[PDB]
Amino acid sequence: MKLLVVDDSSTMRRIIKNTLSRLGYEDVLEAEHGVEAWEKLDANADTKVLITDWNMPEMNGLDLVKKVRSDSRFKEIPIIMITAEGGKAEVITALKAGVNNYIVKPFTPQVLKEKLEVVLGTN
Ligand SMILES: [Mg+2]
Ligand SMILES: [Mg+2]
Repeated sequence: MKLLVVDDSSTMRRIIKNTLSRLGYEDVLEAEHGVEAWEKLDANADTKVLITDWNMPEMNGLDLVKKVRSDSRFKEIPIIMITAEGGKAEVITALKAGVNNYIVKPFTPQVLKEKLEVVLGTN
């Protein structure tokens, strides 16, 4: 279960990576921006799950998701968006783009653990 976690917040990347570790998901690659994330996916198509935010310079998460879904290798990759964009217009936009599970920031570490366990369980 190779995961890629994309967020331009260093503290958020830490929280997510620690939470995944608590759930037994130890094989985690990070990215700060969409460009870097895409490069990593394109070069490591064995990646199993994409976790991404929305707002960030160097390609945002909506465009990253669109790009992922248009690639023949990633038609079925699970995509979790974790974002402060809590409005339903934005949720709808992201789901149309190919996001499968939407988690809205902010959260305590315990809440994130509960919400990720809902989608990924433990490993
Ligand atoms: Mg962001
Ligand atoms: Mg936050």
